[PDB]
Amino acid sequence: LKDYALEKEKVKKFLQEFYQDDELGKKQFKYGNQLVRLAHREQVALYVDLDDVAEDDPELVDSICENARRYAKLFADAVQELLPQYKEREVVNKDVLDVYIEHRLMMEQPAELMRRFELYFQGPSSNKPRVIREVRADSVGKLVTVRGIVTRVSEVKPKMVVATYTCDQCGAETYQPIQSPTFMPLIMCPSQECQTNRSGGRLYLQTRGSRFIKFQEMKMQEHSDQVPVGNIPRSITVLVEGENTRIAQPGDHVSVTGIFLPILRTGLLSETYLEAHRIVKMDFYEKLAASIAPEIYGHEDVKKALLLLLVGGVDQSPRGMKIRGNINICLMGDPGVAKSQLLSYIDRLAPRSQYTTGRGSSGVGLTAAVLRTLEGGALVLADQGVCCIDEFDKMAEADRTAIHEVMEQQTISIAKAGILTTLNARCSILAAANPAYGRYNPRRSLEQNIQLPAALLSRFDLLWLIQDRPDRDNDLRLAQHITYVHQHDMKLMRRYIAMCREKQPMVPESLADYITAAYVEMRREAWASTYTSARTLLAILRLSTALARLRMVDVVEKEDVNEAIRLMEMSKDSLL
Amino acid sequence: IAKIKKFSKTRSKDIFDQLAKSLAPSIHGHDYVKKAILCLLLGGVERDLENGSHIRGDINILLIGDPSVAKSQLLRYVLCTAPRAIPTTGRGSSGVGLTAAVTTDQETGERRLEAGAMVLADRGVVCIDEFDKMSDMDRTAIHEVMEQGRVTIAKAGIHARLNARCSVLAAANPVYGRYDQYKTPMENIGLQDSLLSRFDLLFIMLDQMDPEQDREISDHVLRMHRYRAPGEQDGDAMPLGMVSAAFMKKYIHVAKIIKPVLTQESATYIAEEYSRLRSQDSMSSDTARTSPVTARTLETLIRLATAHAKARMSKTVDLQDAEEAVELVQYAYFKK
Ligand SMILES: Nc1ncnc2c1ncn2[C@@H]1O[C@H](COP(=O)(O)OP(=O)(O)NP(=O)(O)O)[C@@H](O)[C@H]1O
Ligand SMILES: [Mg+2]
Ligand SMILES: [Zn+2]
Repeated sequence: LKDYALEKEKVKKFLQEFYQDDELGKKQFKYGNQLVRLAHREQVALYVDLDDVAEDDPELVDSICENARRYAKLFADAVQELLPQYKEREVVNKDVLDVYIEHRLMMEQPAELMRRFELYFQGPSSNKPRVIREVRADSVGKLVTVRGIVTRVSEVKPKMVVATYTCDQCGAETYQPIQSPTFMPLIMCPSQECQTNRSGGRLYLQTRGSRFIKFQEMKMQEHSDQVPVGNIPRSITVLVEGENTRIAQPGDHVSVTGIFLPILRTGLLSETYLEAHRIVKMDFYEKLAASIAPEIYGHEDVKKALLLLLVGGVDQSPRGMKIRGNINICLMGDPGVAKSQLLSYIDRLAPRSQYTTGRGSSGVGLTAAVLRTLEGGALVLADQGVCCIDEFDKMAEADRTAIHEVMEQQTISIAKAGILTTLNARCSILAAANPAYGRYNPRRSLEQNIQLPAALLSRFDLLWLIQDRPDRDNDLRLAQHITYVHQHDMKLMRRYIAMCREKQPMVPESLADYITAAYVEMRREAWASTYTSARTLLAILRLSTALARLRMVDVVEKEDVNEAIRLMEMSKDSLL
Repeated sequence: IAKIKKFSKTRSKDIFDQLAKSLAPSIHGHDYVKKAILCLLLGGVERDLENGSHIRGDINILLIGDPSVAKSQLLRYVLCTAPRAIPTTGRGSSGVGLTAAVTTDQETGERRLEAGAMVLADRGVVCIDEFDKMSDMDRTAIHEVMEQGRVTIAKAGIHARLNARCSVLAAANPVYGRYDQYKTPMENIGLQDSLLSRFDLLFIMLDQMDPEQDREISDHVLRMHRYRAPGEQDGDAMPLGMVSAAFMKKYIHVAKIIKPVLTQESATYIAEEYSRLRSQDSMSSDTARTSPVTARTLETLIRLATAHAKARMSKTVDLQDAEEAVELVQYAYFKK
């Protein structure tokens, strides 16, 4: 084996002499600068990069990659020995734990207690990432790189590093460094005075003196497309500690550098985990309307309705007499009609959204669920956005009541263990439904065709029947497009809706009077020709205010009401 | 390799017709069904779009008919002459058994998933006999698998999207047991119109009692019952416990690599013919058809033409392939 003293001096030489042609080629010696910041307590963790080491000594890099734990300890001791040379300044007292250390120094006048920094390796660029299936037992103890998806994360917990006790009789203190996942505490004083006199003094543990570190537990899983044919995906446990905590999130793609090790017992076969050293994450109105689903011919005003669904209205909030701004709409489709393309286009387009289907498949439902913590739910995962329901007509009573509760309160409840937990569901709803049998029949009402109950079905601001039928030129055009596809700016739109949705336009009393006259005349025609109700008025308000938000204007105007009126009026024509 | 090369190079006859004729020699008749089953064995091809969407390459087939018309035997034959094939019956299986079930490991003590029938058939075929006797709750499980080739599971601490890419071949019997001539196809068939829209082709089979046909059928059956294997002697009984089959397996196995491509003429033909077919369907009525014709018909035509080109090992999809494909679907949809 190597002489680790010689290796220590080599590591010191690297820290003392290396410059990356750094600070725009001024050769300011990056690690020397870092040691100054560390000495003056400006910074806690230090990521040493193995590509830098490779410039001087590739054999050292190879030495590190196998049995990495030795070199972790070695580099940490080297940094502690060199730190006073880069100090020039006295640091202000800022921590109770360090106030105890200061008192200890004042009274005196192990190193692990004082070592307030963290040292980690950034993997060499030679090492391509392995999949969770290729980290076999020949890699125990070696530095590895892995790629996958996060599934679960715990809260941050305090992990014990060194314990500090005080003695009732002799007034001394004792220390106990911790390394294994468990330990056994001290009881009676080992100091010479107490021992020689057998005076029996007891030891009291001090949470004001002992040292703790931030600790968090995580799980990571294989990508589905990487799994070989006819197999179930696997998972690996990752332990996060120190300044690496709170980076990762559930459902997020990550690449992790770490050491692969076996778990300590308390048989010859043992479980393993990955010790993390670094975590890396992987006019305007007509133009925007024409930008929605250009693959689909016609349906000009339906695209504008979906645009305003994405833009939204305003929450009025007059002292609890609430009117909400979220638009909600529903599409009734004939069998096999083009609605799937439009639906998926809005799903793809929207910056925050989710999709589900009403049949109640083997996966998790519309609401959250429990496993052995709470998780999931399409209604939950779309929150500051829009959620889309497919084949709505096949929903169950549980689904209908869940949608009803979301429409009223925009929140849900699921019982973890009998406790009445409750959970945010702030999103807008988009529904897709199909008639009970065959094509829609114009001789019968929409309730008779689609057969959802009228109470919740009438919640939607707009209802559209997507009916279509053969024609030679249109079918030929469609076939030409599909066969052509088989043979051979969203950023601006997102920024536009980002800036324009800052507006919350009001209405003046003149517009309220105008709306009053228009609404009563509309209801007169509605009963003379009924479906009209207060919901209709609030829908008009929502769509007109949404259009006012689409403009860069601080108030609604006559044209906004007129546009909303023709949109709600003409929607009936789709049913006939 | 040389045998398959010289055989395909001959080009004297339509090879696909010879291979289809030679399928399942014991079973007499049913030409179009044999041709469709051969297309299921060869398969289409996948394609992906720059928006992240993709086109399904595998084919699904359904058979409906009277008693004693050899529906079950065709399923038991495909199961023996295809790689990675699985059997299932409607009354004997559960949705959990079809997808995945939680298991307690006795070696480690841990809880983990175990694959069901449709997962094990990944990149293969699954045969469902007696399909009309399933509870609808199981059909809800089958829906996601047949549409998207994936199955979503949320059990034993795992939330996962498993792979279950497979072709479904299914058989059923009509309502009232014997098919009724005085009722429409949609009345005789017991299934929901939503589910019936997922299969690529649906065939109806009937025991038409013509003496002219009974003559050859009965003769063929009786010839089959007098055979004895050459390795067996005159009076023995067994203990309890045209293309050759070997060449057929090898030719199909090589043909599964070719990945042929569309041509402008075939695309033009399919588009024009689909428009013509749509106009004819618009004129026609539900009293004369099994189901409506839509974009799924174009996908079916493309898959079938691709498979026929694949059988030729011609790198192009040709006019001959498109013409064959449209004739097949025309027979399936527009015959009484
Ligand atoms: N054309 C045929 N060629 C060979 N055998 C045939 C033919 N037609 C019927 N059979 C016989 O029919 C018998 C029953 O076959 P089977 O596949 O069960 O029919 P089926 O249509 O599935 N009827 P069922 O299972 O009651 O719905 C077999 O023993 C075959 O020998
Ligand atoms: Mg049978
Ligand atoms: Zn003491």
